Amino acid sequence: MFAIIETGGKQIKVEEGQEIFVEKLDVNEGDTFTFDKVLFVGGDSVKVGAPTVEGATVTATVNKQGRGKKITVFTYKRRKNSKRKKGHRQPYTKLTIDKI
Amino acid sequence: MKVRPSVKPICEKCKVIKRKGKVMVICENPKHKQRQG
Amino acid sequence: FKGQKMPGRMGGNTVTVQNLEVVQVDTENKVILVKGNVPGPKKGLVEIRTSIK
Amino acid sequence: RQTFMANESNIERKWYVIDAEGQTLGRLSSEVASILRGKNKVTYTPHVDTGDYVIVINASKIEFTGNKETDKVYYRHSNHPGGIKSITAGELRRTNPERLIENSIKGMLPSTRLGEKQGKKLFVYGGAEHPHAAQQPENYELR
Amino acid sequence: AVPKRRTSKTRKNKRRTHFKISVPGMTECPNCGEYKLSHRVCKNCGSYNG
RNA sequence: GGGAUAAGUGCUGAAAGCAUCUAAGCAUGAAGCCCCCCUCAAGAUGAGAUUUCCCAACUGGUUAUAAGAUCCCUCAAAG
RNA sequence: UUGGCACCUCGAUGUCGGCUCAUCGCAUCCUGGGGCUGUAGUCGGUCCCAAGGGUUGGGCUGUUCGCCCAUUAAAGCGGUA
RNA sequence: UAACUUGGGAGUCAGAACAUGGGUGAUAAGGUCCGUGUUCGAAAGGGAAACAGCCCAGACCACCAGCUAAGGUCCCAAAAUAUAUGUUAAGUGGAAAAGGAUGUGGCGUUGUGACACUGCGCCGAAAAUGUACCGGGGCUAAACAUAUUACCGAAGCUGUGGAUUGUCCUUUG
Repeated sequence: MFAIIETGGKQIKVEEGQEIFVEKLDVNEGDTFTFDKVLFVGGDSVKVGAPTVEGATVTATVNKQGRGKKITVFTYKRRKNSKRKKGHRQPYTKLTIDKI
Repeated sequence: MKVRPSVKPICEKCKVIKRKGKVMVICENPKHKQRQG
Repeated sequence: FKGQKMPGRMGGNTVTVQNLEVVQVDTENKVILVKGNVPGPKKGLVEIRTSIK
Repeated sequence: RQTFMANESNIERKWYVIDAEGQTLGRLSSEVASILRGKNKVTYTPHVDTGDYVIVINASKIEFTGNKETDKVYYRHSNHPGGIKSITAGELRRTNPERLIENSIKGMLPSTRLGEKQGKKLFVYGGAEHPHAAQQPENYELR
Repeated sequence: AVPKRRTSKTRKNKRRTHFKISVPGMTECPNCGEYKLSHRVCKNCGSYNG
C-alpha cells in the first residue's frame, strides 16, 4: 500500500510510517497536511492510477522545517579576471506520512 | 596488351566485354586487346 | 623504435648449427666426432640430433 | 532520493547459450553485447555489471554478406618498426572463428575497467559442444 | 642533463624502496657465548674452532 | 617442399538462340602472403600442461615445521 | 625543387656536406611472374603484378648535384626538422 | 519604448573566421583589401568524434520533475533492428576531373534493332611511423530517394522553492 504523490513539481513514492523531504510548504512545525496530487495508489492492495486518482489522498504530520547543507556556488573564467562565489541553503520541510 | 583509361574498339571485329569489374576489349588481332576502361 | 641495437649482455643464447657430419662414432670410449665446431664452451652440454632438412 | 541501486547482494547472473549458425556477425554481436553489459533486466545500474554470462556456440558457422569474406581485412600492429599483420575474414573464419566473434563483440563493450569484466563473460566455441554443463545454461533466441 | 620536473615525494620513496641494508648474517658462538659473524673469528673471546 | 593468391592463361556457360575466362561453378599461376627453418615466449591476469615429492598437533584459526630455497663460505664454464 | 602567404616559435626551434645508425613509400635499378611487339635465336622496347632481399670502390670539387676511372646482377627515386 | 540635449568618467585606434557583392592574386591560399550580415572577441550549455568564429541556443541559485531545439534511435551511447514505396553491390555510403564503357532503373520518341533526357553506380584513382577518408565495432540494410508517425535530446521553455533590483497601489500585498 504505497502511493505516488505530486508535491512540489516532483512525484514521490510514499508508504506509511516513512519520513519524506519536500520543498518548502507554508505550514509550521508539527502540523497535519493533506496531499491531493496523488496520481497512483496501491501496491499489494490495488493498482489504480488516473491523471489524478481523485478518490485517494494522503495525510502527513509536518515534522520539521529547515535548511539544507550550505553548498557554495563558485565559478570562474580562466585568463579573464572574472570569478563569482555564492552560497545556498535550499530550504526543506520534512514530513511523516501518517495515513494514505 | 594495352592498359589505359579509355578502351574503345579499333577495328570492327574488336568487341567490348567486362571481367572482374574491368571494361575489356577482346579482339582477334592481338594488338587490339585492352582493359581498364 | 623497438629492435634498436644497443649495448647489452652478449652471448649465452640457444643457438643451433645444421648439416654437420659425424666423422666417427667411437664406441667403448663413448664419443662422437662431428665435422666442425659446435656452440658452447668446453664441458658445455650439447644435444645432437638429425637434421631437419 | 529514491532510486534503487544494484549492489553485490542484489545482483543475479544467468547463463545463456546462443547458436551462432546462420547469423550475420554484427546482427548477432549487438544482441550479445546488450546481454553482456546487462540491460535486458530492470536492475540496470552503470557502476556494476548486472549482466549475464553468455556461451556462444557454432562460431564456425556465422555468415557474412556480400564480398566480405575476401574483403574486410583485419589488421594488427606488433609495435616493432614496419611490422603490421593482416588477415581476411574468410581465413579467420576457418582458422579461428572463436576470435572472429570475440573481437566483434568486444569492440561493442566499453573500454573501461568494468567493460573488461563484462568482456570476459563471453565464452565462444567453434563447435556444438561447450564444457559448461555444470552451469545450467539457458536457451536464448534473438530478440 | 638537468631534471625537467621536480620529483614528488612519492616517486622518491618508491625509488628508495630498495635502499635497505640487510643484517650481516650472524650466529652465536658456542664458546664465547655471544653473537659472532659466521665464518669469522669470535670478537669476544678468542677462538674459531672450525 | 606445400595452402591461398596478383598480373596472366584458361575450362565449362547463359545473361544475349550465337560470342563470351564469370554472373553460378572448376582449374593453373610470383623472389611477394600464410606455412616449413632459426630463436623468445603462460604477467598468454585466457596466468596452460606432464611427471615427482611433501602433508600434523593443538584452538572461528594459528604454529613452528616438511619437501624445498637460501643467509654464510670455496669458486667459474657465468658475471 | 623555385616560389606565394606570413599562421607557431626572436625571456634562442643551431647551419650545408660527410661519419654512425638506420626506418618507411613505390612512381621498380637488379633478381621473380606476364601481355604486345616493326619479338627468327641471343639481345632488346613498352606496358602490367610485385617492396622479400640487394643496390660498388676510387679521382676532382666544402661541396650536393656533376664529369671521369675500374667493376656489378644492379650501381633506383623519394620521405623521416 | 526608446531618442535627444547639457554635464562628470572612461576604454578602444593589432581585429578573426563564416555566408555573401566585388578588387588583387592564378575564378591559388586558414592570402590581402573594401560593402552587408552573424558569431568569437567578451559566451558557458547541446550537435559537428576531438575543434574560438560552423548549426541550435544567451547560465541569478537549488531540484534524482515535464516539453521541445540543432542533431539522432543496431552496440560503444539516451531514444524505431519503426512504417509505405523504390534505387544502389560499390563497403558506393564513408575524399577528385577530362575521357571511356551491352552496369543498372525511369520516362518519352522510334524500324526485336536505334535514340534525347534522366536516378544510382564502375574505371580514370600512386607516398612515405600504423589500418588510417564511417569516431570504433559492425552494416547489403544499420546506405540512399519521398511521405507518415513515435521518441531521445540543452544551463532553451515549463513546474516548485529561494535572492536581489525595479514599475503598477485591486487590497503597499
